[PDB]
Amino acid sequence: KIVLKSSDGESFEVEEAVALESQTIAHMVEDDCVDNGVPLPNVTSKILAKVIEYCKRHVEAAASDDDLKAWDADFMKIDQATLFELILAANYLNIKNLLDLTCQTVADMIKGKTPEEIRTTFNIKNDFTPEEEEEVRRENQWAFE
Amino acid sequence: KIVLKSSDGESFEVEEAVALESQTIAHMVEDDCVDNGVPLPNVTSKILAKVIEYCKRHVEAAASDDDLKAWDADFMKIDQATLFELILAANYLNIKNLLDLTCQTVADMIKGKTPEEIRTTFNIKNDFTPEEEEEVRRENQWAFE
Amino acid sequence: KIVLKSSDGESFEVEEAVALESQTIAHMVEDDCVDNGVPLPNVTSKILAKVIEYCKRHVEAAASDDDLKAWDADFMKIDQATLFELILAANYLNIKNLLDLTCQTVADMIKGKTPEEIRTTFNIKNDFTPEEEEEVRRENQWAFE
Amino acid sequence: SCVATVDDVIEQVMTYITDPKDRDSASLVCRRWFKIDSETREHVTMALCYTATPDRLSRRFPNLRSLKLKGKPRAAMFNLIPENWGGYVTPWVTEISNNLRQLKSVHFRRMIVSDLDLDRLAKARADDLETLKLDKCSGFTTDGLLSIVTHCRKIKTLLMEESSFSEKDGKWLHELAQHNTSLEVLNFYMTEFAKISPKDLETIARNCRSLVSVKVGDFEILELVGFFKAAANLEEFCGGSLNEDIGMPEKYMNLVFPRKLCRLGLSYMGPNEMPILFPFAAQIRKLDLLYALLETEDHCTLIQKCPNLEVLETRNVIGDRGLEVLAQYCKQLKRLRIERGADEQGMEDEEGLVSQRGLIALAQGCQELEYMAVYVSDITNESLESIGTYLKNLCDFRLVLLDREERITDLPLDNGVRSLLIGCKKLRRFAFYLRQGGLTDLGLSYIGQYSPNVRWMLLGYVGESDEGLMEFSRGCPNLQKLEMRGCCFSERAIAAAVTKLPSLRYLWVQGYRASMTGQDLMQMARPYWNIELIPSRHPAHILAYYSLAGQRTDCPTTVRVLKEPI
Amino acid sequence: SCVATVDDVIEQVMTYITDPKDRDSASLVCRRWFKIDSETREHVTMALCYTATPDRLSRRFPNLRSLKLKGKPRAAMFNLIPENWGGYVTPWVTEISNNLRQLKSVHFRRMIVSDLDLDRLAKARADDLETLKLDKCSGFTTDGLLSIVTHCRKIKTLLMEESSFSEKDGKWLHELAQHNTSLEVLNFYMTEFAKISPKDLETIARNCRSLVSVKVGDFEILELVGFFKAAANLEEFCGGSLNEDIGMPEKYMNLVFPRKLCRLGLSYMGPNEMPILFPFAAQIRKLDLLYALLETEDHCTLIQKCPNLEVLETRNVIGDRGLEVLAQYCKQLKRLRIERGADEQGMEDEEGLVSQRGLIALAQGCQELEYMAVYVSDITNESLESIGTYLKNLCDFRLVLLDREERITDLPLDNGVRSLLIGCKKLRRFAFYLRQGGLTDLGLSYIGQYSPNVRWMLLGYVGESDEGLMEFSRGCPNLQKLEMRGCCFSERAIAAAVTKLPSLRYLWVQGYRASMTGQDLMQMARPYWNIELIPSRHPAHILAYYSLAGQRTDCPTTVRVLKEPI
Amino acid sequence: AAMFNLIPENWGGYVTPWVTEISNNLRQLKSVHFRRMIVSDLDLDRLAKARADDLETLKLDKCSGFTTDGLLSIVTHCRKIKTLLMEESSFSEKDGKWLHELAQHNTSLEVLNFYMTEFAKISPKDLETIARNCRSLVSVKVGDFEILELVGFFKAAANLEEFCGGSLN
Amino acid sequence: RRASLHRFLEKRK
Amino acid sequence: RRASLHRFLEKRK
Ligand SMILES: CC[C@@H]1C[C@@H]2C(=O)CC[C@@H]2[C@@H](C(=O)N[C@@]2(C(=O)O)C[C@@H]2CC)C1
Ligand SMILES: CC[C@@H]1C[C@@H]2C(=O)CC[C@@H]2[C@@H](C(=O)N[C@@]2(C(=O)O)C[C@@H]2CC)C1
Repeated sequence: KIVLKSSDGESFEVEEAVALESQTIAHMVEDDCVDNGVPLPNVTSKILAKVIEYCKRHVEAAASDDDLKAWDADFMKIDQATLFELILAANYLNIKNLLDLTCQTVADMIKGKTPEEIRTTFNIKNDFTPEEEEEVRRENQWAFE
Repeated sequence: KIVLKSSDGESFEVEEAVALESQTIAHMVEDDCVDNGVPLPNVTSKILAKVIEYCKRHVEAAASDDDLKAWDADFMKIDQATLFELILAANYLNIKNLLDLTCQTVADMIKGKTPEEIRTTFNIKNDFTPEEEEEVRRENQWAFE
Repeated sequence: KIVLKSSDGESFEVEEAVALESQTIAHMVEDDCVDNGVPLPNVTSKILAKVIEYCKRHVEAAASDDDLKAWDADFMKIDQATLFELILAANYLNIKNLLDLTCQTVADMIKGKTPEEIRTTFNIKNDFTPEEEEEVRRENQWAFE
Repeated sequence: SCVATVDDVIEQVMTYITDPKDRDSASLVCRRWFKIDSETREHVTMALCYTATPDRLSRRFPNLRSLKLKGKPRAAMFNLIPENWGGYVTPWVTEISNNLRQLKSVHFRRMIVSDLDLDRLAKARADDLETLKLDKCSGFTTDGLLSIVTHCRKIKTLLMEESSFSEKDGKWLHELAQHNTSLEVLNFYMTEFAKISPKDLETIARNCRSLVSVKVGDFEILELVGFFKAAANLEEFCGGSLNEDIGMPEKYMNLVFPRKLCRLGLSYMGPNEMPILFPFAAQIRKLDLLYALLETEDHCTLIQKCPNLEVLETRNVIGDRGLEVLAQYCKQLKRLRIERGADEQGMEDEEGLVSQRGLIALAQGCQELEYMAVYVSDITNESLESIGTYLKNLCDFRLVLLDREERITDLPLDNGVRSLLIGCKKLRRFAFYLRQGGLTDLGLSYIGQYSPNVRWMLLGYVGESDEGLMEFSRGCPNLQKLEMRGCCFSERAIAAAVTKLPSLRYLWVQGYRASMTGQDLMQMARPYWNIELIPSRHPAHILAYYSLAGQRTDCPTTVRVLKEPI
Repeated sequence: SCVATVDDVIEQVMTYITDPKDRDSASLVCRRWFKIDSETREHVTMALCYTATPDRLSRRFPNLRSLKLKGKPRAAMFNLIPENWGGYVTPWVTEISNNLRQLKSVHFRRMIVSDLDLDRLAKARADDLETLKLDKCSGFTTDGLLSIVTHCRKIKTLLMEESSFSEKDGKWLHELAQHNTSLEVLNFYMTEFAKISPKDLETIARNCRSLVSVKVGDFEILELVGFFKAAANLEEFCGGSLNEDIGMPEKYMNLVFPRKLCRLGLSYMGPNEMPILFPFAAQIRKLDLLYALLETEDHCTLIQKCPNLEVLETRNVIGDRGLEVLAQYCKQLKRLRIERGADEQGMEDEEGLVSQRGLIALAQGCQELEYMAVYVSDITNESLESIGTYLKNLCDFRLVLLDREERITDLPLDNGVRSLLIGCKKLRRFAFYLRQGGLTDLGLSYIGQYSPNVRWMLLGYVGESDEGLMEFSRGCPNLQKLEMRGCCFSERAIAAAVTKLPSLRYLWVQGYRASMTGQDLMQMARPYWNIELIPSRHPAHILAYYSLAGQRTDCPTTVRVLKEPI
Repeated sequence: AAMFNLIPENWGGYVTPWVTEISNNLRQLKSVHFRRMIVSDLDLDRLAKARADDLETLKLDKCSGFTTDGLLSIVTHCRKIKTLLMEESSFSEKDGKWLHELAQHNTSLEVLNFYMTEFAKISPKDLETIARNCRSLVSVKVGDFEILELVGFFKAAANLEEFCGGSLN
Repeated sequence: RRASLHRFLEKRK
Repeated sequence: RRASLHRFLEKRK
């Protein structure tokens, strides 16, 4: 049992093999700061909660796939701002399943869309001068890839 | 009564008007984060202690000067590394009284010393090319001030 | 449940996680040839049987070591020609376990023996010209290692 | 802490977008995404080296890990393009030296590569060069090969397939044998090497634990016996020479093939040596009988033993009979290529013709087919119809009808092409090469009308008049590269169809109603559009493509660049 | 499928044979095993660089990952060998450049290494050099260090212990601080650096998460306070300088030592700073008081707090009293070395002598000892007897009796050596260095008679006449390397004993009944047997060793190579 | 004072920052004379490669810190050396190939000077061959070569104006 | 007439 | 007279 202290003074009681999904929390039981609980003040407590939920479930692949892509897909039914905070968080800790999952989830939103549809569904202002856009478009279609 | 959470999980029980010496802690009772105590993770707990001690005493200028320059002077009988951390701390919070005292204390160490004596008592490597040192010395003695 | 077809037309009913010990049979559920059972015509049926027996037992480290080095040691009480066929088999599939134990078992036969004792207990004809043997012997004893 | 934006996370996410067409879009959403794509793009392919300067490439994508350049037009693979036409790799290797400091893999395809340019590549990239592919290139020698194998000590994959170079010695292979440990794939499949030693090859196998694929020249297979025992992890082997002599009736029969070999093709293999494959035929997923000396009967008997075959390449000797066999034994078949055989003295035998019979058989049996390319001796509208009805998810379909036969069952193929294009709606590449009567202007328009996903097309002897080219031209929403030979169309019609085609960026045409005038092609002069003529020294060729670079500096004398009024 | 042979499997198995002595055998079973060993051998040590050419090394073992060469004879560590004697690393680094393309680790021990030769190593091996050990080398400068730390960006272990070089600047350390991430062990333990910045060392700690061991020069320990906080994973630390001033009575006392530190030695540590160790003394498994300023009393008080101590190195100040302490508190002791102290003005104190009392106490307490090396002020046959009875599995035992004392209790040590050699039958290394009366020809024959496992021996002032050498010479079945100094034996006796010794491949002798003739040593002239003389410019030295290479090209003027009739 | 064993060997005089400056910014240098300086093999390998055929003259004059590897480096990369001097220098002599290298390829040598130096591994044959190839050879100063071994050398050095050294035994 | 098979159709005969 | 302690026995005094 390990204690994780969120970025707003919020202790979290979590199991051994759950907190170890994060190689950032694992490489921190060598020089064990665990004496005062692992201080990770970059994760919102709301987010850290969601991170632990994910790790909890995946470690329960002890009893050994089909129902996971189901829980995973349902776990990602969240809003953008929260998706992004998960990515940042998976990177901050070191959860390849999750960073590889949040990042992939954002990437899945881009895949197949056109440049307009992309900045539509992310609210991004097209700041290209028309010459720049044209050059990039020509490069992409006449020359590279 | 307000709670100040130091940069190593260390709650501090402090009076109203004491924590208000810091305009950083005062501008933080508007959007009152006080719900979970004021989170200030840039002050060592050892330092925060010393800051509160200073504020405690100065607020007791309610009973209304001579004995203050005395406590102040005695308060500053600390080591360099600790003086500097107080300056950084007074700046981090916003205690104008305290910055004018730590900064002045460091400045009093410089006053009267020669350039060699200065980098001696601060361990600073003289990185001037001899031409640069000469120009600056000439400017200082022949031209300006 | 997956079907493995041995190198003499011999179907083998084997569990999911058992057949997956072989990364050669695992990388073969992508392009799933499993439609007609995995065709592996380089393993004798006698041998494939022995391979599955080994995998069966190791997968039952679900219920979680001491008794394994026992079964392992007892599993290796076989003849040379059969030991060798197992190695070729572990390499043909891709069972790294079936390997750190069998190979180590063969290496344990070499360890400590002299060059004569080695080819004695493996029946190998010393085909060195006497100059070659001499050079190698000199290198080994005067120069290297 | 404020609301986290995509911007706080896009540097990270971009590296999970892998598809070249999604990178394309991403790079266009705004200046920042453009920059992140620019600094993280790992692989770039240039379909035509002359399309941009190397400066432009390395400015856009400074951190390429992997590059692939093509030079000469596809036509060059059929001796239609002058040897000196172009495709010089050298400005690209100097740019790699100076500015693509991250490059670990280079694939040159149909380019001129000299010894100087590979000595430069070797020295500049050294231990970082993990893969080099000289793919149908020319212009170098064994000194060049020696140079890269002594300076690039960690090469994982080295390829020379179908390249022409001067062979002065065998030390390049020997140099690999002596120091290389990391080789995974080694490929000199279609090449004349007379001075390399099979011993060296054997020693490479002994030293390269990850050696997975090797393709080779005319080595006597018997000389490779040691090689095969040592190549424990070998999965692919093509080449060698099976030379039977009546003297040893069982010359072979005792081959130890690596236990994993599942992708193979033994050159010159006859019916007498064929059986050495039977012991593991169940395992074979790729077969290359392209250079095999076996007859239509023998094909059926081997095909029959390979239930898990997903790729087959072969000559037309396979026959209708062979296709019928393939039709029900190999249900998993994904790619089939039927090259054309010895077409002089009878079709190799009196079954070595494939026709409607085989095609329609194939369509019904191998419904998983993604790639089908076939030189056919006779077709019917019915066979195209069945292709279209049964094998959806065909991605690349090519049909050429041989000129041997006098009477072709039913010729105008309009209604067949039409149902083919309608049913195989995943089609991205399409080649259709016939004889004059083959397709009418109505059918030509059908091809343009029903091929919304087709990026490349080679059209054979299609249409009857300019009407057809023009009708065709109002379609093909996504046609990027168009190759036509043996068509009647006039200069102005070609010009006008290029103008109508929304996506066209490459045009190669041989045979067309010319005019010494020249000046009719001009009616397609756009900015950035380079038109090159290879004069009638074979009938005049037209090569035209978009380029950000302007007209190539390096044209031969045989190639005339067309510019405004002479 | 036929009966599987060992041959179908030996390539795979060979890589599980790790023991150098088993590889040795395996390489000799037949041509094939020889070849597989040749291509798979990962580490090779050469105990004497002049024993083979680098060409030979890289022909036999082209894929070495790890190399270790020794040069100058051990005697060099005692200022007995001329500086210019040999041990030039340079032909080896040129061989590594060209032919040991796999090398990731180099350890040079007692060799001459120049800046040129390390610039070449750095550039040749670059990012692949994971570990470099300049171990008691000379001949380079900080330019060479800078060169390897800028080109070898991934160095995991970098060592310079006891090397001599010219220090021009501190940039090499700064260059590590700025760009190195991978450092695991950094060792400049016994070295004069006056231009490197403790700030740079601290920043290395902050950047190298796997930093486990660091040994250092005369840095003020107080200046390393930041370093220690940052070195979270530090398990070993030696060096630094503890400089007390009466001004700060508690100068130290506030040291944060990494919580894992368990192998350490603080230089100049006195009794007043000693206590900073108490807080975690239970944890200490290795102690290096070799350069400590503490007295025999203080040793006992510290030793006493270190129950888990398995390695202790110290000067003889430890005293008999200290040995007694060590005898029952530290039962797990595996290795003990008692160097000789300041032996001019009284033994540092009136307890700073170790004797039969300490030895016999030690033999009874620390029965797990594998390595014991001791400069003793007085012995008795009885103490040798107890070593032999109690501490079996001693592998390496070295005893030198100081020359300070006039009377030694009982001197002829024959019966003690005899039971010592008989009880410790695991002994591979043995040194016995006395005074003239110390051992008789009878005892000398005992050493040769009862040391079947001894590979190396350094013999001090043993024997009385040639009778002893010759009797000795009929034993020592496994003696490879023999070092004798201060012995009476004549040239012909030396020559004759060499002839008798089955295993001898290295001989160093100082002090012997010479003869300007020279020609008596000649009676051991074998093929491949190199004899070298270092003339009496100290008494004449004889160095002789087997070599496949022939006589060294690179002898100084101070060294004369002996060849047949002058 | 260093010429009289009064100055510590490690005092200073390291030539290396100067050769790196020569590499980068004195691109016209054809002659270098170092006097009482510390010269390493690295720094002469850099000099040789940086200046190569342009180095007409090198004088290592009472210098220390190098070896025959350095010498070899400069005589193989500086193929046009006119004047090469090592008088009174101390270095480590591992071999004689530097002199042999000159003998085999050098044509331009005018002055060659290792007057006050211990060389035990160089061959008088090589010196003779240099004399035979270097028509402009005007001055040579040498170590303890037996004068009799230089008889060939003297016949071949037609233009020789200066000779110092040798050994008359 | 592919350039790889034109080389073979003649090395055959 | 070891070369590591000869350096120390003098840095001591
Ligand atoms: C100038 C164009 C060439 C024209 C060439 C010609 O003479 C006939 C085809 C050949 C051509 C060709 O590519 N044939 C195919 C193939 O993949 O090789 C597509 C056909 C195979 C099914 C192209
Ligand atoms: C060639 C002999 C030298 C001679 C040196 C001399 O003066 C006596 C010993 C020393 C010798 C020696 O090896 N001493 C020991 C040690 O490991 O350093 C073994 C002794 C330690 C107890 C080396």
